[PDB]
Amino acid sequence: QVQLVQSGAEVKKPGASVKVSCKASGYTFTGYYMHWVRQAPGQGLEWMGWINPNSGGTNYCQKFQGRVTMTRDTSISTAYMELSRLRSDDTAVYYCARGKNSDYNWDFQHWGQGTLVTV
Amino acid sequence: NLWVTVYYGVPVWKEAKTTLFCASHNVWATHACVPTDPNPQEVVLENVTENFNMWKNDMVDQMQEDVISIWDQSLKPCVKLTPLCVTLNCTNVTLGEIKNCSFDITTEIRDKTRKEYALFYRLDIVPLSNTYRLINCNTSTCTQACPKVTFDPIPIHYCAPAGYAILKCNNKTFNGKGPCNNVSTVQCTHGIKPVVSTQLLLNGSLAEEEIVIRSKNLADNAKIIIVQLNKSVEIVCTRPNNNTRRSIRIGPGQTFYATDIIGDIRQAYCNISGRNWSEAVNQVKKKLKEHFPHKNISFQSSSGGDLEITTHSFNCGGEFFYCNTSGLFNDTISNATIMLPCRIKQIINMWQEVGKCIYAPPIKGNITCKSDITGLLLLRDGCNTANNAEIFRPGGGDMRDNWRSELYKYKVVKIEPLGVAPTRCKRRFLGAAGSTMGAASMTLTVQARNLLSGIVVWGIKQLQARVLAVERYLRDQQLLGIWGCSGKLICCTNVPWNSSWSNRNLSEIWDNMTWLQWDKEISNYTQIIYGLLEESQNQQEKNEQDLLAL
Amino acid sequence: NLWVTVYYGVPVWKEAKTTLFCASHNVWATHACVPTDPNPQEVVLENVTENFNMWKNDMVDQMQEDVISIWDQSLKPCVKLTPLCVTLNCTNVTLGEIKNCSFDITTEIRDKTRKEYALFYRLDIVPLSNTYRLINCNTSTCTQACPKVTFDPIPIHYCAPAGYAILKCNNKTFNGKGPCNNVSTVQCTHGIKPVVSTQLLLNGSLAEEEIVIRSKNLADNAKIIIVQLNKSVEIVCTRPNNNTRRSIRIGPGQTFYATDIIGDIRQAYCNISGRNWSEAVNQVKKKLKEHFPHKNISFQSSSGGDLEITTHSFNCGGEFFYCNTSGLFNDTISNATIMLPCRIKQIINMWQEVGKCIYAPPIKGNITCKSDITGLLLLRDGCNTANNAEIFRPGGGDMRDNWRSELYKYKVVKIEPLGVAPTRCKRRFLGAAGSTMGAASMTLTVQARNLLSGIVVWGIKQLQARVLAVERYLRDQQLLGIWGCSGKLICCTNVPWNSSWSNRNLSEIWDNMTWLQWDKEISNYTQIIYGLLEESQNQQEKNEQDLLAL
Amino acid sequence: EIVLTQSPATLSLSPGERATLSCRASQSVSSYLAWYQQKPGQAPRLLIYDASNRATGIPARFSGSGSGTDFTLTISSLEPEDFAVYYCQQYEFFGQGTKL
Ligand SMILES: *[C@@H]1O[C@H](CO)[C@@H](O[C@@H]2O[C@H](CO)[C@@H](O[C@@H]3O[C@H](CO[C@H]4O[C@H](CO)[C@@H](O)[C@H](O[C@H]5O[C@H](CO)[C@@H](O)[C@H](O)[C@@H]5O)[C@@H]4O)[C@@H](O)[C@H](O[C@H]4O[C@H](CO)[C@@H](O)[C@H](O)[C@@H]4O[C@H]4O[C@H](CO)[C@@H](O)[C@H](O)[C@@H]4O)[C@@H]3O)[C@H](O)[C@H]2NC(C)=O)[C@H](O)[C@H]1NC(C)=O
Ligand SMILES: *[C@@H]1O[C@H](CO)[C@@H](O[C@@H]2O[C@H](CO)[C@@H](O[C@@H]3O[C@H](CO[C@H]4O[C@H](CO)[C@@H](O)[C@H](O[C@H]5O[C@H](CO)[C@@H](O)[C@H](O)[C@@H]5O)[C@@H]4O)[C@@H](O)[C@H](O[C@H]4O[C@H](CO)[C@@H](O)[C@H](O)[C@@H]4O[C@H]4O[C@H](CO)[C@@H](O)[C@H](O)[C@@H]4O)[C@@H]3O)[C@H](O)[C@H]2NC(C)=O)[C@H](O)[C@H]1NC(C)=O
Ligand SMILES: *[C@@H]1O[C@H](CO)[C@@H](O[C@@H]2O[C@H](CO)[C@@H](O[C@@H]3O[C@H](CO[C@H]4O[C@H](CO)[C@@H](O)[C@H](O[C@H]5O[C@H](CO)[C@@H](O)[C@H](O)[C@@H]5O)[C@@H]4O)[C@@H](O)[C@H](O[C@H]4O[C@H](CO)[C@@H](O)[C@H](O)[C@@H]4O)[C@@H]3O)[C@H](O)[C@H]2NC(C)=O)[C@H](O)[C@H]1NC(C)=O
Ligand SMILES: *[C@@H]1O[C@H](CO)[C@@H](O[C@@H]2O[C@H](CO)[C@@H](O[C@@H]3O[C@H](CO[C@H]4O[C@H](CO)[C@@H](O)[C@H](O[C@H]5O[C@H](CO)[C@@H](O)[C@H](O)[C@@H]5O)[C@@H]4O)[C@@H](O)[C@H](O[C@H]4O[C@H](CO)[C@@H](O)[C@H](O)[C@@H]4O)[C@@H]3O)[C@H](O)[C@H]2NC(C)=O)[C@H](O)[C@H]1NC(C)=O
Ligand SMILES: *[C@@H]1O[C@H](CO)[C@@H](O[C@@H]2O[C@H](CO)[C@@H](O[C@@H]3O[C@H](CO)[C@@H](O)[C@H](O)[C@@H]3O)[C@H](O)[C@H]2NC(C)=O)[C@H](O)[C@H]1NC(C)=O
Ligand SMILES: *[C@@H]1O[C@H](CO)[C@@H](O[C@@H]2O[C@H](CO)[C@@H](O[C@@H]3O[C@H](CO)[C@@H](O)[C@H](O)[C@@H]3O)[C@H](O)[C@H]2NC(C)=O)[C@H](O)[C@H]1NC(C)=O
Ligand SMILES: *[C@@H]1O[C@H](CO)[C@@H](O[C@@H]2O[C@H](CO)[C@@H](O)[C@H](O)[C@H]2NC(C)=O)[C@H](O)[C@H]1NC(C)=O
Ligand SMILES: *[C@@H]1O[C@H](CO)[C@@H](O[C@@H]2O[C@H](CO)[C@@H](O)[C@H](O)[C@H]2NC(C)=O)[C@H](O)[C@H]1NC(C)=O
Ligand SMILES: *[C@@H]1O[C@H](CO)[C@@H](O[C@@H]2O[C@H](CO)[C@@H](O)[C@H](O)[C@H]2NC(C)=O)[C@H](O)[C@H]1NC(C)=O
Ligand SMILES: *[C@@H]1O[C@H](CO)[C@@H](O[C@@H]2O[C@H](CO)[C@@H](O)[C@H](O)[C@H]2NC(C)=O)[C@H](O)[C@H]1NC(C)=O
Ligand SMILES: *[C@@H]1O[C@H](CO)[C@@H](O[C@@H]2O[C@H](CO)[C@@H](O)[C@H](O)[C@H]2NC(C)=O)[C@H](O)[C@H]1NC(C)=O
Ligand SMILES: *[C@@H]1O[C@H](CO)[C@@H](O)[C@H](O)[C@H]1NC(C)=O
Ligand SMILES: *[C@@H]1O[C@H](CO)[C@@H](O)[C@H](O)[C@H]1NC(C)=O
Ligand SMILES: *[C@@H]1O[C@H](CO)[C@@H](O)[C@H](O)[C@H]1NC(C)=O
Ligand SMILES: *[C@@H]1O[C@H](CO)[C@@H](O)[C@H](O)[C@H]1NC(C)=O
Ligand SMILES: *[C@@H]1O[C@H](CO)[C@@H](O)[C@H](O)[C@H]1NC(C)=O
Ligand SMILES: *[C@@H]1O[C@H](CO)[C@@H](O)[C@H](O)[C@H]1NC(C)=O
Ligand SMILES: *[C@@H]1O[C@H](CO)[C@@H](O)[C@H](O)[C@H]1NC(C)=O
Ligand SMILES: *[C@@H]1O[C@H](CO)[C@@H](O)[C@H](O)[C@H]1NC(C)=O
Repeated sequence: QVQLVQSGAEVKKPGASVKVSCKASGYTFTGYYMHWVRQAPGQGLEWMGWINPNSGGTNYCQKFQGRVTMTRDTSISTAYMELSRLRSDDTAVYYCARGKNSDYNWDFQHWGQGTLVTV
Repeated sequence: NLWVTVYYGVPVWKEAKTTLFCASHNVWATHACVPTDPNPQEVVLENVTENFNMWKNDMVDQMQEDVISIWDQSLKPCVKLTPLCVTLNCTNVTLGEIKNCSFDITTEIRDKTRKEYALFYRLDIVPLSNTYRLINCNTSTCTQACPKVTFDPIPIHYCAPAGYAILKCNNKTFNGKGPCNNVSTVQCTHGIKPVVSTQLLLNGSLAEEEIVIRSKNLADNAKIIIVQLNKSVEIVCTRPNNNTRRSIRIGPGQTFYATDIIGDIRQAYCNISGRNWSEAVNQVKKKLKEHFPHKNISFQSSSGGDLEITTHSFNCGGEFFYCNTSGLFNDTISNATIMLPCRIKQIINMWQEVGKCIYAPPIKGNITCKSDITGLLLLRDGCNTANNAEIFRPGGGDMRDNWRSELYKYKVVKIEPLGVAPTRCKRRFLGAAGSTMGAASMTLTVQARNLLSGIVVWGIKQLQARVLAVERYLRDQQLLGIWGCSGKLICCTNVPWNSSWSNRNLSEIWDNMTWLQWDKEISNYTQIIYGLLEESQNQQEKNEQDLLAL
Repeated sequence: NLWVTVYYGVPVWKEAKTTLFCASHNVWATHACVPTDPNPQEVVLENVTENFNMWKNDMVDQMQEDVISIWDQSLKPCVKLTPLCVTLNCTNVTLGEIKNCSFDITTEIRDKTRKEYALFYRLDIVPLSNTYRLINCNTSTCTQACPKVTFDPIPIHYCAPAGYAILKCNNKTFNGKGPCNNVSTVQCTHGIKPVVSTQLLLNGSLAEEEIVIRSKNLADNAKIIIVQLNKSVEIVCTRPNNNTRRSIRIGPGQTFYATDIIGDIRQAYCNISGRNWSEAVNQVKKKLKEHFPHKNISFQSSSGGDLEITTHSFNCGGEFFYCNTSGLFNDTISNATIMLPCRIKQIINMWQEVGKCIYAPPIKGNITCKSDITGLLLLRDGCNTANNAEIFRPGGGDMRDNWRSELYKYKVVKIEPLGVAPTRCKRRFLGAAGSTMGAASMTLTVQARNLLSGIVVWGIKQLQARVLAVERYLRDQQLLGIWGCSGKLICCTNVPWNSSWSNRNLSEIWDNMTWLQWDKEISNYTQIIYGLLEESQNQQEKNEQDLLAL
Repeated sequence: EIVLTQSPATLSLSPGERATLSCRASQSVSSYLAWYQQKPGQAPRLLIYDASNRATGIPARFSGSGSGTDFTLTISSLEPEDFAVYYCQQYEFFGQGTKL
C-alpha cells in the first residue's frame, strides 16, 4: 500500500510563515508529482501547485505567486511547502496528494490526512 | 466466380516496436556504429495520409537508453575518485567562488602520505570552521572523465533493420500530432546531435516554414510546451580564465587532474544580442496568442528548483556550466547585447540518475563556444488571473523532451508483404503504397527484394536485429511453400472466395482501392483463409501420390 | 543466338576479411573452443595459381587479438596484488640477484597488521638506504597468475565459417610473397602453437625443403627478416634451484605466493651444442649471400634496447626468464657446448601493453625445458661499409611477427557461387576450380551443399559467424527465386545475350576457360544482367495472370 | 479559463433511490474529468475518472458519463453512506460540488 503522512496542525501570527511537510512511502518517491491543495473551512478546494522531485521543478497557482514556495528532500522521501506573509484568509486544511498515473497526474487517488493551519 | 489469390510483396504496414541501430573515440560516435548512407531515398507516398504522434513514439525512449548506455560504458575504464574523499582544509582564492584547498594524499606506497593542494569551486564543496568535504562523498564515487575523450555532439543517424521502414512527416507546419498528408519513406534518419541541455535548445534543427508551437495538451498545465524556431539566434559563451591543469598521482596508474590559476579570475558569461532576442520573443508571443486568443502573454524566470532547471545548462565542449537567463525570460528587453553570468561545476550529476556522478578535468586555456538557439522549452502557470494574462516560464530536465524535439518527424512501422485478394481464376521502394491494388502488383519484386538484407553497446543490438529479420523472412517463405505458391509473386489457388469476406465490387477492389485500404477490411478473415489454403495443398499432395501410384 | 544462363555453385572466390573460429583449463586452449577435425581435406587445385602475401594477411592481426583477449579474460578472476605496494626493508640473499625483503602486511582483520618476508629478484625491485618498492607500484597493479593454470602452448587450429575457404600454399620454397603454383584448399589450419618468444623462435614449424629467408623488403633496413630452418637445433634450459613456495594470506580468500630457498643458489642457463649452431649459422649465411652476392656476412649482438629484446625471452612452462645470447650471435664459435647465462623475473609485462602486468608464482623444485630452435628473427644494420660486409642482429618484440612466421602459408577467401554465362537455349570440394567452365558444371552440388552448414571469448565470434553465413545463403537463394530459377543449378533464362558483354568464342568459353578467368572478364556487367533478369520474371508473372484469368 | 458548475446544489434523497449530478464547463475538455467524494473531517476520495472509469474500491453502482462541455455523475441504489459532498474536477480546476 501507499500513504502520505503530513505534519500536525499549526498556528501562526499574521505576517508570519508556515512550513508543512509530507512524507511519502510505499512507492518510489520520485515516481510521481506531488500536489498541494487546500480545503477552505466550509467551501470548495483550491489547488496550490505541484513539485517534481526528480528536479525540484515547480508550478504555482498564479494567485499565490511570490507567497508560496515548495521544495523536497529525496533522501527522506519528504516534500515541503512553505507559505509566507500569512493572512487570516489562509486558514484551511492543506492536503498532500498524488495522482494515479504518471501520464494524467490530475487523478488524485492518494491523499494525506491534511494539515490544518490557521492564524 | 471469385477465387482466393495470394500476393507477396504488397505495400502495407502496421505500427511496430523494434530496435534501430546507430550509423555514425568520441563518447557517442563510438566504434560500434556503422557507416552512414550518404544518399537517403525519400520515396514520396502520394495519396497516403499517415498519422503521427510524437508523444508516444518509442524512438524517444530508445534514444534515451542508448545515450545513457553509451555514456556509462565509455566511462567504465576511467579512474574512480575514491581516495579523494578526505578532510579538506580550505581558504579563500567579491567573486569568492573558488577556494584553495589542501589535503592529505596517499602516495603510490600505501605506507606513505604527503600534502597536496587543488582549486575547487564552491559549488562542489560542502562544509564539514574551514574544513570541507567533496559533495559526492556521501552519495557515490565520481568517475573522472578519461583525459582523452571527446564530448562533441556528433550527429547520429538511426537506421531500421530489414522488414521495417521509417516514415517521415514532411509537412513543415505539422504540430507533431495528427495526419500527415505529406509523407515519405526512408531507410535512415538524418544525423541528430545528442545535445544535452535545458531551457534553451542549442544546435538543434530549425523550422522550415515558420515558428511552430506544439504540446501534448495545451489544456494540461503539467505538460511542457515545445517551440521550434525558424530563425536562429546567435549566442556566444566564454570562460576567460587560465585554468591550467595539474597532474596528481592518486594511485598505481591513476592520475587526477586538478585545476590551477596563473592569472586573475573573471566570471564566465554568455553574450546574446538583445534586439535579436526581442524579435524572437515577439514572434513567439504572437503564435501563442493564436492559441490563447483573448489574453496577454508574459515571460518570467523559473519558479524555482535545482540549479539544473533554474539556470541554463549546457556542455561547452569542455567544462559544464550554468547560466542565469533571467535577463532573457523577461518582458523588458534592451537592444544592447545582454550579458548573462554563469558558474562552473567540476562535479556533475548526469540526467536524474541518483548515485551517478562524473568529475570533469580542467581545460588549459580559455574556452569560447558559438552556438545557435533553435528552440526552447516553456511551461505555463496554472490557474487564471483576472488580469487576463498567461505566464510562461523556462523548464526541462528530462532529456527525452530534447530528443522528442528532433525525432518528432519519424515513425517506425513493420511491413506485412503477404496479402490476399479475390480474382477470377483457378490454379491449374514501397512507393506503390499510393497506388491501387492492381497497379501495385507490378512492383512486388521491387519491394520484396529489400525485405531481407537491406542492411547491407551497439553490437548486441545489431546482432539481435539480424536474427529477427531472418525469422520473419523465413516464416513468410514457409507459408508460401506450404500453400504451393513457392517462388511466385502472384499465386492463384484452388480455394473459392467466400461471400462473407467482402461485398465490394471487383472493379473497385483492383482499380480504386489501395492495398492499405484493403487490408483494413479483409484482415478479419486472415487466419480463416490460411487454414483453408493449407488443407488444399494436403489434398493436392495425396492426389499426386494417387496418380503417381498408377 | 546466345542467351543468358544462370549457374549456381561455380568455383570462384575473392579476398575477404572475416572472422575465424578456434578449434582446440589451459590459458589458450579454453573451454570455448570446438573439437578439431582429424581429417583435413587438402583438395589440390591443379592449374590454379593463387598469389599470397604474408605481410598483409589479416589472419595475423586476428591471431594477435585472440591471444590477448584470452589472456586478459583468463586472468580476470585472479588475485590483484594491490596491498603488496608497501615499504620494503631488504637485505642481501657475486650473484646478488636475490634480496630478502621484509614488510608490513595487513591481516584478514583490517585493524591488525604483522611482519612478513619474501624473496624477490633484484630485477623486480626499485630503490626508494636499504628501502625499496615493487617496480609496478607506479604503473599498475600486477595480477598474480591463478595457482591452477597452464601456460603450455597447446596448438590451435583456425577454421573458416560456411561460405569461406582457406587456401594453402604448398610450395616448399615459397618466399611468402607471390604466386603459388602449388595450391590446395582446406577447411581448417593445422595446429599452431601460441609460442611467445623473441630472437630465436622455439617449437615452431621447420622448413620442408630447405632453409628459407623471407622479408617484406630486403632493401628496407627498418624491416625484420624472418628465417625458417629445415634442420632443428636442440637447446636445453634449466633453473637448478629449490624455489620452494610459501602461501601468504593478503586478504579474504586471497593468497599470495612468495619464493623461498632451501639450498644454495645457482644461476639459470641454457645449453646449446656449439658445433650444431655453427653449422646452422654457416648455412644461413650462405643463403643470405645469395641475396647479397658480393659482401661478407657478420652476426653481432643486439645494438641495445629493453631486456626483452637484448636477451632471449621465453616461457619455460613456468617462471619467465631471459638469456644472454651474445655467445650465439657471433662469428667466433666453438665446437663445445655453449652455456648461456639467464635471469629470472617475477613481474612480467606482457607484449608491449602499458599498464598491463602479471606476477608469476614460484615453482617448487627445479625446471628443465628441452626445445628446438626452428627459426629466428634478424635485422640488418643500415648504411654500408667500405669493408663490404653486412651485419645482422637479433630482434623482435612484436609477437605478430611470430604468428606471421607460421600463418604465412594460409589465405582466406570468400566463395561467390553465383555466375552467369552465354548459352544456346531459351527457357520454355571446390576442386572444380582447376576445371573448365563446362566440366565444372558437373560439380555444382558438391560445392553448393557445403556453403551453408559446413561448420557442422570465442562464443560471440562463433555466434556472429553463424548469422553471417545464413545472411549470405539466403541472399543468394532469394535472387534465384526472384529470377524464376529456384531449385535449379543451371537455369536458362528468357533474357538474350548482349554483344557488348563478351567477344569470346563460345567454344573457348566452355572448353578452355575456367570460371575464375570468366569472372574476371564478365563481372563488368554483373548488375546490368541482374536487373534484366528481375524484369523478365515480372513480365512472366503478369502474363501468367493474364492467361489464368481466361 | 475553465469554470465548473454543478447542480442541484443539494439533494434530499432516500435509500434505494437513484440520482444524478450535472457538471458543465465553458470549454471542451473531451472526457478528462474526475469526481470526488468528500465526507466531514475526511480526505477527498476519487470516485470516477475519465468520466467512465470507476476508482479502486468503488462499487459498480457508481458511474457517470458525458462529453465536451456537458457531464453528469450517476449513482444508483443510493445508500445513507452516499450522503456526502461530491466534486467535479478538471485539471487543477475544482467545481463547487453538491451534497446528498
Ligand atoms: C554547437 O556547435 C558549435 C559548432 O558547430 C560548437 O562550437 C564548437 O565547439 C568545439 C568544441 O569546443 C570547438 O572545437 C574546439 O576549438 C578549440 C579552439 O581552437 C582554436 O584555438 C587553437 C589554439 O592553438 C587553434 O589551434 C585552433 O585552430 C585549429 O582548429 C581550427 C578549427 O576550425 C582550424 O580551422 C585551424 O586550422 C586549426 O586546425 C583554433 O584556433 C580547439 O582547441 C579544440 O581542439 C581540441 O578538441 C578537439 C575535439 O574534437 C580535438 O580534436 C583537438 O585535437 C583538441 O583536443 C586536443 O588538445 C586538447 C588541448 O589540451 C587536449 O586536452 C585534448 O585531449 C586533445 O589532445 C576544438 O577544436 C569548435 O571550434 C566550436 N566551433 C564554434 C563555431 O564555436 C558548440 O560548442 C556547440 N554547442 C554546444 C553546446 O556544444
Ligand atoms: C617446447 O616443447 C617442449 C615439449 O614438446 C616443452 O617442454 C615441455 O614443457 C612441459 C612444461 O614444463 C614439461 O611438462 C612438465 O614436466 C614437469 C617434469 O615432470 C618430471 O618430474 C616429475 C616429478 O615427480 C615426474 O612426475 C614426471 O613424470 C610424469 O610425467 C612424465 C611426462 O612425459 C610421464 O612420462 C611420467 O610417466 C609421469 O607421468 C617427470 O619425471 C612436470 O612436473 C609438469 O607437470 C605439471 O604441469 C603440468 C602442465 O601441463 C600439469 O598437467 C601437471 O599436473 C603438473 O602440474 C601440477 O603439479 C604442479 C606441481 O607443483 C602444480 O604446481 C600444478 O598446479 C599442478 O598441480 C609437466 O609435466 C614437459 O616435460 C617438457 N618436455 C620436454 C621434452 O622438455 C618446452 O617447454 C617447449 N618450449 C617452450 C619455450 O615452452
Ligand atoms: C549528502 O550531502 C548533501 C550536501 O549538500 C546533503 O544535502 C543537504 O542536506 C541538508 C539536510 O537538510 C540540507 O539542509 C537544508 O537546506 C535547506 C535549504 O538550504 C539550501 O538551499 C537554499 C535554496 O533556497 C540556499 O539558499 C541555502 O544556502 C544558504 O544557506 C546556507 C546554510 O549555511 C549558507 O551557507 C548559504 O551561504 C546560504 O546562506 C542552501 O543552499 C534549509 O532550508 C534547511 O533548513 C530548514 O529545515 C531544517 C530541518 O528541521 C530547520 O531546522 C531549519 O530551520 C530550516 O527550516 C536545511 O538547512 C542541505 O541544503 C542539502 N544540500 C543541498 C545542496 O541542498 C544530503 O542530504 C546528504 N545526504 C544524506 C543522505 O544525508
Ligand atoms: C616508475 O618507476 C620506474 C622505475 O624503474 C621509472 O623508470 C625509471 O625512470 C627514471 C627516470 O629518469 C630512470 O632514470 C634514468 O635512467 C637512465 C639509465 O639508467 C638505467 O639503465 C641503464 C642502461 O644502460 C643501466 O645501466 C642503469 O643501471 C646503472 O645505474 C643504476 C643507477 O643507480 C645503478 O643502480 C645500477 O647498478 C647501474 O649502475 C639503469 O638501469 C639514466 O641514464 C638517467 O640519468 C640520465 O638522465 C638524467 C636526467 O637529467 C641526468 O641527470 C643524468 O646525469 C643522466 O644523464 C636516469 O637515471 C630509470 O632508469 C627508469 N627505470 C628504468 C628501469 O629504466 C618510471 O619512470 C616511473 N614512472 C614514472 C611515471 O615516473
Ligand atoms: C518565422 O515564423 C514566423 C511566424 O509567425 C514569421 O513571422 C512573420 O512575420 C512577418 C513580419 O513580422 C508577418 O507579417 C508579414 O509581413 C510581410 C511583409 O511584406 C507580408 O507580406 C506578409 O503577408 C505578412 O504580413 C507574418 O505574418 C509572420 N508570419 C505569420 C504566420 O504571421 C517569421 O517571419 C518567420 N521568419 C523567417 C525567417 O521565416
Ligand atoms: C637445409 O637447407 C640448406 C639450404 O642451403 C641445405 O644446405 C645444403 O648443404 C649441402 C652440403 O653443405 C649443399 O651441398 C650439397 O652437397 C651434396 C653432397 O652429396 C650434393 O649432392 C649436393 O648437390 C650439394 O652439393 C647444398 O647445396 C646445400 N643446399 C643448397 C640449396 O645449396 C641443408 O643441407 C638442408 N638441411 C637439411 C637437413 O635438409
Ligand atoms: C525583468 O524585467 C523587469 C521589468 O519588466 C526589470 O525591472 C527593471 O530593471 C531596470 C534595471 O535593472 C530598472 O531600471 C527598471 O525600473 C525595472 N523595472 C521596474 C518596473 O522596476 C528587471 O530588471 C528585468 N530583469 C532582468 C534580469 O533584466
Ligand atoms: C493519387 O490520386 C490521383 C487522383 O485520382 C491519381 O491520379 C490519377 O491517376 C490515374 C492513373 O492512370 C489517371 O488515369 C488519372 O487521370 C489521374 N488523375 C489525375 C487528376 O491526375 C494518382 O495516380 C494517384 N496516385 C497514385 C500513385 O496512383
Ligand atoms: C616456389 O616459389 C618460388 C618463388 O617464390 C619459385 O621460384 C622460381 O624458380 C624458378 C626456377 O628457375 C625461377 O625461374 C623463378 O623466377 C622463381 N620465382 C621467383 C619469383 O623467383 C619456385 O619455383 C616455386 N616452386 C614451385 C614448386 O612452385
Ligand atoms: C664474440 O666473438 C669474438 C671474436 O670474434 C670473441 O672474442 C674472443 O673471445 C675469446 C675469449 O672470450 C678470446 O680469447 C679471443 O681473443 C677474442 N677474440 C678477439 C679478436 O679478441 C667474443 O668473446 C665472442 N663473444 C662471446 C660472448 O663469445
Ligand atoms: C590442367 O591442364 C592440363 C593441360 O591441358 C589438363 O590436362 C588435359 O585435360 C584434358 C581433359 O579431357 C585432356 O583431354 C588433355 O589430354 C589433358 N592434357 C594433358 C597434357 O594431360 C588438365 O585436365 C587440367 N586440369 C583440370 C582439372 O582440368
Ligand atoms: C493585452 O495587452 C494589450 C497591450 O496594450 C492590452 O491592450 C490588452 O487589453 C491586453 N489584453 C487583455 C485581455 O487585457
Ligand atoms: C530598440 O530601439 C527601438 C527604437 O525605437 C525600440 O522601439 C525598440 O523597442 C528597442 N528594442 C529593444 C529590445 O530595446
Ligand atoms: C464461408 O462460406 C460458408 C459457406 O456456407 C459460409 O457458411 C461461411 O459463413 C462463410 N464465411 C466463413 C468465415 O466461413
Ligand atoms: C471483424 O470486423 C469488425 C469491424 O469493426 C471488427 O470490429 C472485428 O474485430 C473484426 N473481427 C476480427 C476477427 O478481425
Ligand atoms: C668475404 O669473406 C671472404 C673470406 O676470406 C673474403 O675473402 C672476401 O674478400 C670477402 N668479400 C669481400 C667483398 O670482402
Ligand atoms: C670444430 O673443430 C674443427 C676441427 O678441424 C674445426 O675445423 C671447426 O671449425 C670447429 N668448429 C667450431 C664451431 O669450433
Ligand atoms: C546491350 O544491348 C544494347 C542493344 O542495343 C546495346 O545498346 C548496349 O550497349 C548493350 N550493352 C549494355 C551494357 O547495355
Ligand atoms: C570494365 O572493365 C574494365 C577493364 O579494365 C575495368 O577497368 C572497369 O572498371 C570495368 N567496369 C566495371 C563497371 O566493372
